[PDB]
Amino acid sequence: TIVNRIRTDVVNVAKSFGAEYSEAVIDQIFQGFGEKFTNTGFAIRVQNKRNQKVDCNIRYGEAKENCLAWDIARESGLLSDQGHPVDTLIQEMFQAIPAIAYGADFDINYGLVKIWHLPKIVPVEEAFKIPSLPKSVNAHIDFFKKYHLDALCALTVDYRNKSTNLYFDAHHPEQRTTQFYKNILQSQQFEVPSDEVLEILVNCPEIAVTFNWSSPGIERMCFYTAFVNRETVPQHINPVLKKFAQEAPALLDNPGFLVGWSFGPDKGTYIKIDVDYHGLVVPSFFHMHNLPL
Ligand SMILES: [C-]#[N+][C@@H]1[C@@H]2c3c[nH]c4cccc(c34)C(C)(C)[C@H]2CC[C@]1(C)C=C
Ligand SMILES: CC(C)=CCSP(=O)(O)OP(=O)(O)O
Repeated sequence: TIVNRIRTDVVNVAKSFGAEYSEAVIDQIFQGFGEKFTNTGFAIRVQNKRNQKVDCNIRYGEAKENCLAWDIARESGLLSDQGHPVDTLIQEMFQAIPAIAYGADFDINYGLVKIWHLPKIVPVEEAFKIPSLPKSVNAHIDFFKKYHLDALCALTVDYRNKSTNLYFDAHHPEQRTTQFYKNILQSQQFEVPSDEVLEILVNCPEIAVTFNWSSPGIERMCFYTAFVNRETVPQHINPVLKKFAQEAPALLDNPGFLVGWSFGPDKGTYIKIDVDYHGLVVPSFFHMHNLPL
């Protein structure tokens, strides 16, 4: 079956990359969501957040108007009460902004980590009326304006990290210059990457900003870049990129990949890479940012 092939590929990724994982957690996740993984925008992610350690997440999105993952996880026990503002945040999001898609993210050592909300691109102001958002979000209004973070294309709730992300379509011409990325990173006293990386960031169609309930500042931000196949991934920049690009499983022979370039105070600076397991994620990314496939 597809679902068994997916589960096998996921375990094999975790073994090959030495990622921590729990067979019992994988069982919970697949009992809840394995069918969803066979039928929708599924991806396997590795990232190198922690020191000399790769973590593995599995994720999916589908074009439903309602947050089916929240219902499945609550009914399944994969999502329990947190005693925290995250408890209702997803619900608020779907009540406050119409959704054209949803998705969910799972750490295979843990369980459900995040749920997300994909509306049509709307002005970021529509987020400020979500009650349970951390206060730092509405406090960054002038920040969003200045850096052309006006076109909100997604929201995520991170139940494990106790954080939320706002995602922006990076449509503005200034976001086509490297000085934009040096500026936006410097404004938070984040690490500035090499010139080559910056030359990669100028093409990014999507910028994520992470807020939390423990500081008034931005926790991290992330720049997403898609690549149509294994070869066009900048494999020379980091060994995890090379290895995952060359060895990641998919139901296609030469699948595409989504690379997130994350930046923070220094931790927060690292790479994430997702394999387009079914071939749907990358055309979705381009289409959702009004770009030719
Ligand atoms: C395209 N797409 C959306 C997501 C997405 C947006 N940006 C990303 C950067 C990195 C990774 C992903 C995404 C994932 C794999 C989570 C995508 C899954 C399909 C979505 C939900 C559309 C139906
Ligand atoms: C990008 C779409 C909205 C869902 C992906 S959630 P993410 O990978 O950006 O979340 P992290 O900040 O990396 O934990």
